[PDB]
Amino acid sequence: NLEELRTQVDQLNIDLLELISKRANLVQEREMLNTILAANEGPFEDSTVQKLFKEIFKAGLHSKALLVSRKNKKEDTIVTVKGLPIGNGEPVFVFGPCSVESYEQVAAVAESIKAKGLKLIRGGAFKPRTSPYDFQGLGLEGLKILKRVSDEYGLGVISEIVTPADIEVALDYVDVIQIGARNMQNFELLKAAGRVDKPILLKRGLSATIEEFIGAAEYIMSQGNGKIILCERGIRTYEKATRNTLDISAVPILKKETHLPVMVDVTHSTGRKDLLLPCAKAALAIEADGVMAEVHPDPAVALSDSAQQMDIPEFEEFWNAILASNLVPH
Amino acid sequence: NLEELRTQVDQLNIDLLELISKRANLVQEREMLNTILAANEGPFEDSTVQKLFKEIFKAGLHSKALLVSRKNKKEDTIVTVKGLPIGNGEPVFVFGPCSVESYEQVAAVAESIKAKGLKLIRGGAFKPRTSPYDFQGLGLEGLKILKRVSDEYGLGVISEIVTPADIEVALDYVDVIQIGARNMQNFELLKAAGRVDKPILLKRGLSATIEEFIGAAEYIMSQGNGKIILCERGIRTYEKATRNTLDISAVPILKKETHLPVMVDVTHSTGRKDLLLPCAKAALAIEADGVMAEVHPDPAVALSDSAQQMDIPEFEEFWNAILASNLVPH
Amino acid sequence: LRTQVDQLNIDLLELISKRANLVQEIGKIKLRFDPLREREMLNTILAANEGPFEDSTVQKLFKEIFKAGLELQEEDHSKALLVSRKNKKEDTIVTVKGLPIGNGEPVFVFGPCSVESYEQVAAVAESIKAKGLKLIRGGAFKPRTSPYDFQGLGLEGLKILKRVSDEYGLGVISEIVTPADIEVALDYVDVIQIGARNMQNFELLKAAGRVDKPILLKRGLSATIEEFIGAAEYIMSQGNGKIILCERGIRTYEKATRNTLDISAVPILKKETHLPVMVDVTHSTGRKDLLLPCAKAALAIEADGVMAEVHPDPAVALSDSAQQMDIPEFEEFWNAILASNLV
Amino acid sequence: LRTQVDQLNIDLLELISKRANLVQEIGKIKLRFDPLREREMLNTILAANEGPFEDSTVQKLFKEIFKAGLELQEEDHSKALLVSRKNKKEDTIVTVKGLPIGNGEPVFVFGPCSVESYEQVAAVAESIKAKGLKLIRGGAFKPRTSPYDFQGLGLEGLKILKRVSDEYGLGVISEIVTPADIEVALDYVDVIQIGARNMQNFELLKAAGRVDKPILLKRGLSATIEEFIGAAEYIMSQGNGKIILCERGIRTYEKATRNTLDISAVPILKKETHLPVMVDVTHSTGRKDLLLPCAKAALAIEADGVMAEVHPDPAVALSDSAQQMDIPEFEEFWNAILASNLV
Ligand SMILES: [Cl-]
Ligand SMILES: [Cl-]
Ligand SMILES: [Cl-]
Ligand SMILES: [Cl-]
Ligand SMILES: [Mn+2]
Ligand SMILES: [Mn+2]
Ligand SMILES: [Mn+2]
Ligand SMILES: [Mn+2]
Repeated sequence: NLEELRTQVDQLNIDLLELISKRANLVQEREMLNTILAANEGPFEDSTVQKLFKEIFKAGLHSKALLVSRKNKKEDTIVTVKGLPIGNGEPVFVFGPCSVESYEQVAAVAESIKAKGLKLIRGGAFKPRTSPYDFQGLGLEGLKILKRVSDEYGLGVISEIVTPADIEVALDYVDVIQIGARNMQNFELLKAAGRVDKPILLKRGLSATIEEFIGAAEYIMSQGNGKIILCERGIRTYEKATRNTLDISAVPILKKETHLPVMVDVTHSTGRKDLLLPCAKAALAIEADGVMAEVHPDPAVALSDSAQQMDIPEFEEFWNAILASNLVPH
Repeated sequence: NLEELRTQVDQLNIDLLELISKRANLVQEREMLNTILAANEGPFEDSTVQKLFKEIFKAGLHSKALLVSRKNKKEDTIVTVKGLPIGNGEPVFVFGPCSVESYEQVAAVAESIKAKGLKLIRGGAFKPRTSPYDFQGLGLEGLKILKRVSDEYGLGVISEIVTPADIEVALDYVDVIQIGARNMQNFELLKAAGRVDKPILLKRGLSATIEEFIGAAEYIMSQGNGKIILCERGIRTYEKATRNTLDISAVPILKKETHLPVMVDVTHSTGRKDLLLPCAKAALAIEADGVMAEVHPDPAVALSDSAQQMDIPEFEEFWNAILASNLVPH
Repeated sequence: LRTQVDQLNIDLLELISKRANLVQEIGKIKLRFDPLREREMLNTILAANEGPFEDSTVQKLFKEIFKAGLELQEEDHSKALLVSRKNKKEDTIVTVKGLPIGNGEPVFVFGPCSVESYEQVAAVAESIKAKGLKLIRGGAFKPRTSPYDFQGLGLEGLKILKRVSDEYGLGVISEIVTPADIEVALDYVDVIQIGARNMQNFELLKAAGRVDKPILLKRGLSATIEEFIGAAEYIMSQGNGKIILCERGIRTYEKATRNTLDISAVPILKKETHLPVMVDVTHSTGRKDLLLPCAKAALAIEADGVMAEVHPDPAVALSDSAQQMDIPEFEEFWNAILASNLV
Repeated sequence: LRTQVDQLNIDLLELISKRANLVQEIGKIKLRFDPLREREMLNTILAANEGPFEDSTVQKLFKEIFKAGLELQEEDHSKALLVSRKNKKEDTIVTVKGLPIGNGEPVFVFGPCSVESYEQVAAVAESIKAKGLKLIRGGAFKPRTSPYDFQGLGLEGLKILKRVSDEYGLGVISEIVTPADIEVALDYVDVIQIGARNMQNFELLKAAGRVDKPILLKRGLSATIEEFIGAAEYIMSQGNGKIILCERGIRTYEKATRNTLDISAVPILKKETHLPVMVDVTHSTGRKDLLLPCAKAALAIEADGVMAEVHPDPAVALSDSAQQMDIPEFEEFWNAILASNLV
């Protein structure tokens, strides 16, 4: 009577549905587990019985959603910079040197960005370096150079700010404040950025989890500033063929969990000039809101990322390949 | 006389170019370093002087190229399976269940693959599991099921082989032998796969470097079998939002270093059904030679990857989105 | 209401238990997995669903109920692994040529990375025997990143090892790389080593599980503790419980070392399993200057043993040239171990 | 030909050295970086190139020659970091309230994860003083993943710490999270802690480098040894050499622990630098059952100290509830440390 045994199992399956549903209604903390385990006469072990009931209690399950989550705001956040609506559906491109070395250097790149009809430029005035003996950046002087270039060539400036006291100072010179990977968990810097009315480009930490990245964005938004652009720039792994491992999957995860725009930095992730174009194409196809890459008039003598930055002729070929890819409406 | 000091530096720069070039010609092992360091009267430290000369000797610099490298064979390797030239420029798609559970299960998926005009199907007869108490696969019986399906629906079969003794046996049932991530460094298995005339789909190890992946492919090709398809399937990292981190940059690196086709497995990398489509689009745009994803008629009851496999209606929507993306000529 | 909810909880336990018993009876009256029967039960359950839960929630609860029943099967030890202290609380002692491993007194395994010749292995064996040690390691089959690097002498390497061991009274630990070589190895080795790269070569694990020979299982390059334990369970589920676990570093971003020695794995494994745990200080660090400190940490954290490489002339070694200690270095290392009072 | 090639090598050294001296004179006769002058020198060099090397190879050689010259600058210590044994061979001893740290006798730092009240910190201080210990840790500023988790009492937390320490005669170690708080902290702490998440907050490091106060620098979540040393150099290059390095585990794929304790970092750091090195066994493992074994490994590998968390009632702690030892657990832990003969 194997069919009769199965019949009874089926009947018990229905009985459990009834008991669970009847109970679920009425129930609408570890006191129950103690009593349940006291009545356990087998065949399961207490740990298993406990695990089953916890799952049943969990089933029984507001406005405690993070400000950066789609659960809080379903509509996409659009951050407009120098007329460009970052996050609207049309990708933006941010090119420029790794470090601001001189007015002439930055102007040369700006001229090449302007000629392509582009509107944004990046440049580091403050450079976080592994060693204190490497070029630390020009500081405030570099921001003044960027402002001059912005005024002359009509480009919106994105530049990294490294300490809370410099946030206020930066407001007069930049269009977007960048918080670098090494400072993604510099919480006081995040809070300072959250207290000003200026867009923030928040880079993912060297080894930050998605949850930590989201938390960091929340530090900023909880202070009042919701103009946050998230930037994937690779994560630290064992792989030596690349400087970092571009985590392309972060884009759709962030686009689904948050309402913030998401960019991809293809230079700092791969650390390889031969991977910029392929990685940019992947970023565009996966629907990133923008791509960032470094360009320098004479990379061989650059004070940072000498091998990773495209020179002007290389930037031209890269751009021409982007236009020919049909991945962009430009 | 600062200009005169610079003039002399410039003159010495030219003198060094002459000495280095004259020497380079004549020189066409650590004996030299000993003599050089003995004559060091400052200002540099021996370690620095040593480092400079090593770089100079290195400059002074065949057919020792790996069989899998473009240095050996510049032309792309094309692997034809059931009429499809994998590696020719047009991407291929490989769908199918994680495990072969029954003929009916596999046939249902095969019917859905055939209806879309596709020609390949994957299915695991041998399943490497973390625990010995999880479903290990049907074994040879599963291969016979796949062969039946291949004959009936006209699809080329890709299936994993887990031990050297099964390679010969597999030849009668599969069109492509798959070597799984956990066996990428099962060297005797690799050698066995290299001794047969059958395409091999080699998956990147859980934490394998690009160099190791290439080395593994070389184990196979050195035995005589050059019909190797490389497959990126994510690497192990600290990130918990995904099962693995899809290393999309591996595709262009492998396409540049080797002449072997390169596929991307979007299911085992992300481990998330909501990331399959976005990741597939990135793979196509970065010019992967193909994409692999899992489909099962009833994923909730699957004996492996229950949450990661698309059901038949979900497969239809995925495919329709791929067709609408304009990333494929299909 | 609480009073009534407590009654419903007891009724659920009785019904879950009764159902579980009935399903176990079906197992006897008869693959262990049956997806068709599971879908059949779900269809009936979901068709009878009248809320408050959605069909998706109901399905998840029941799948958990069904999943739980699998552990009742006598052949399934998922809830109390054979290698776990839940199965056997007492420490497993693995005896090799009279030497107990896992009894509380640490053992030391020294020897060359690769077997290169009789003379080479014999010189190391002599230095081991002089210290009163009883084990020797040596690779006859060498897993290499590139197929053009030295792969080992193979069977001839095992023969050299046996000859040297038989003369110097030492127990041999050597790596076997494929299932077919397990039977042959039985006549040449005292402990079969399964390398890091083969930790998830499941057919090899099963084959090692079918013989009565001590096995030294090395942790995979990036294996989790759970996976390492699972691999050991593949061996033991076949019948062979003579398993020694070996921590040998894990792959990380750090470039100062070859791998990152995960010292914490020792106490985790000694609490969770009853199997002895050793530490390989050569393959973890890949640095001669870290051998002694890491060996002391291993001993202090209560490892059951330490493994390290020694070669008469590391300069000419066909593997790990810079990592292996020469004979004088081995003497200094050992004297420090003796003076540490950790043994 | 070898005879003539050996002559050319000596001529190169003399010319490289003469050139280097001349370029250093230019530095005195005068930013340290000058990309325009570098391009100007390269243009002249490349224009004169007549083979055999291509312009790209020539450029690389010269860039290396120019790069080398940077280390001659008196302010550049890239070739012999101030924190390295190449700079100073002797061990740096950091004294805190009479207690030398780094002299050969290990120190122990216990205390709660977060400062919650006077009573809470005082109870822990009492248990520390009873053991004859002289240091206490406590977080007033708590770096948290989420802004909605307890951020610490701030200044009031530092005040509580000072009050308790002044009464129980203990030296205070507490985390400072932003450059502006460094000056204020001087009146409340004995050792300024820079947390893992701030290891590359360079402006904070520079500010800690400008004061005369011991600094406890924690290794970044995924920092390489090179980066950790570089961070310490940011501090010391400003003038403050009273730096204690703290290994606290690194981020890996392993889920059995919070982080992977990188025990090998201790001997690497003690060889490479002259700075004392401590190990935080609570934040590395994140597990109460691994505290004692990891502490023993740290002591055996010659760490200069060990840090661990103690809280009077971990159940109500606003951070690391499951990781902190209660008072009875602290007693058992300490008795084992004493019995180990490692101290
Ligand atoms: Cl840097
Ligand atoms: Cl699995
Ligand atoms: Cl190797
Ligand atoms: Cl936290
Ligand atoms: Mn850069
Ligand atoms: Mn699967
Ligand atoms: Mn070795
Ligand atoms: Mn804590």
